[PDB]
Formats: sequence, structure tokens, C-alpha cells
Amino acid sequence: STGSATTTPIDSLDDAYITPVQIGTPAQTLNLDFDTGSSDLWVFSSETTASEVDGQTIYTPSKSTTAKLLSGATWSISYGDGSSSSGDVYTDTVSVGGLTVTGQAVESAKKVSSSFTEDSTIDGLLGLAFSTLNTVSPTQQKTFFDNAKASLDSPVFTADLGYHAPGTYNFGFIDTTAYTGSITYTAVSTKQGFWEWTSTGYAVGSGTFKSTSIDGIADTGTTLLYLPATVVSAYWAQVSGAKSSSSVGGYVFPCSATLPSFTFGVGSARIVIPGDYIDFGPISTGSSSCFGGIQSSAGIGINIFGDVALKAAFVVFNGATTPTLGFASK
Ligand SMILES: Nc1ccc(F)cn1
Repeated sequence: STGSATTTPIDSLDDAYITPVQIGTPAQTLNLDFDTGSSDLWVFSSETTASEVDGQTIYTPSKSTTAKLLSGATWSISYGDGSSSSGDVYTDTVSVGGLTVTGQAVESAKKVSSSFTEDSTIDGLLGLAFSTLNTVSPTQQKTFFDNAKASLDSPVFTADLGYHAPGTYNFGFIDTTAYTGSITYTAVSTKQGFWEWTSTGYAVGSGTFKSTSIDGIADTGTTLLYLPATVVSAYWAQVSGAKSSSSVGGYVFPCSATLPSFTFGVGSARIVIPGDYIDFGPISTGSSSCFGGIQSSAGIGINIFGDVALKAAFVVFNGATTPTLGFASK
């Protein structure tokens, strides 16, 4: 089997991407944030604290004839941005663009943190990292990809995020028309539960490529590109007026700037992120100071190849016996 669904940026800045997901019987369509940096499929629901829902579409398990309460199961998760959610669990039929999983754990939110409430465009998350990170207790649950894997024509999913435009998530196949050149595969470590790999280096604009190992994760659920301070300082030193602002929480630059590109290495291959992809607009409404899309990972503990990097490439998340990651230009 295969699945194919369009992913859409939630706003004019590509702050996140939403993909419609069908849950239950009859189908209840919710727009979820496909996240390769987490492993829980959770949704806003009829059980979510009333004051914590503000415009989101909710899943109502009592209206689904295939929903079953997973007895005694609870979940609680915290993300890198300080956000969190928790609640109870149902098993139900979940479909993504024609691909169906019966008995998928659907984590119903009883509580969500302010950032989730404040974002009316995201109805929940669909985790695509390794099932070892799943927070369901006392019986850990599998991801949608992990449940569908054996049924897929090929044990893979692909992320093709658009810049200011819709893109696609495919399951079970590689669309050879969606990229240019060839796909370069690179080794993955699953020890931390992430699609963790090692970039072979970088370049800033038309500058010389620096061969240096950068361990990091391919994460569709993180908006920006988080890299070591030395690399990020080399990037922003090419932009007149750019500086690290402690009050803003990162590198800012004059909105009047035309940004240079950023290249990252995948083996001997090179992925070029165009400069416009690194512009995240005014720091506050009407400001002429803009927020940078490449930020330091110094406070995180890990480098993150978020949407800024992934949207420049066609990315293969290969769930073969030994998982690997594939990157191609597009
Ligand atoms: N880096 C993040 C932040 C929030 C979220 F829901 C997922 N990933």
C-alpha cells in the first residue's frame, strides 16, 4: 500500500506545516503537524479543557464507532519550545492520504499549554520519530509509520515541504519526479529516538565549503535550523547589521537585507538553502528588525535540521532494517 497527502504552511512565514488526517468512523478530519522529532499522535478533542480550545477542530471519540478507550493509558509530553500537552488514549482508524491504519493509538488531549491554544491552525501532532520516544504509559504505543510499515510497498516516508507553498508527505514510495539529481543516503543513529545523522559541512553563500562533522536531527516539527555557534556566527557575519539579540532570543537582521544562501553537506552531496528561506519576518508587528531562520543550538544540546533546511530538499525517511536518511535537491 501507499499514502500521499498535501502539507500546507500554517501562515505566510512557514512557521509550521499541517496535513489533513482522517480519524474514526465516520471520518473526522483534523489538520495535524507531522513531526519527525516526536513520536506521539495527539489531538485536540471533546475532552480538552474548554478554556484551552480556541478555534481548533476537535476529535470526538464518542462519535466514532471504531474508537476504543485504551484502558488505564495516559500520555504527557513536553517539547523543546517549552510547550506541553497530556491526556488519555483511544485506539481508532487513522488514514493519511489513502493509507489506513486500524487500531492506531490516538492520544486525546485533556490539557494543552498556551502556545497550542494560541495556534488555531494546528489540531494536534502526528509523531514520525522512533516509537521508543512514545510517552504512552504504562504500555508504550507505536507511531502511524511504525504501524503502517509492514503494509507499505517500501518501508519509507518522504517529506517534500514547500517554501511559501504546499508540499507533500508520501508513505510507501519514492516519487522520482519530485526531485533533481539523485538521492544521497546517509547513516542514522536511532539511540536518542530521532532521525539523527551527521552532516559533512557547510558553506555561506558563494563561500568555500567547510568540511566539518555536524551531528543533528532531521526534524519536520522544528521550524528553524539550529546549528553550532561557530557556524551560525559565520553565517550572520555575512549580513550587514545582523546581531545576536538577548532580548529577542536569537539572531536578528535588518528586514531590508537580501540574505545569502546556506549550503549543508550530505556525504559528498550539497543541499542549498536559498537566502529568502532564512527570513522569518519582523520580530514584532511593524518592526524593521527581522528574525533569522538559522539560530544557535548552544542552549539545546542538539543540532536541529528543522523546516528551514528540510524544505530545501526532498527527504527520505527510510525505515528499512537499518534506518537511513536520503536527501536530494529539488
Ligand atoms: N520543536 C517542536 C516544538 C513544538 C512541537 F510541537 C514540536 N516540535
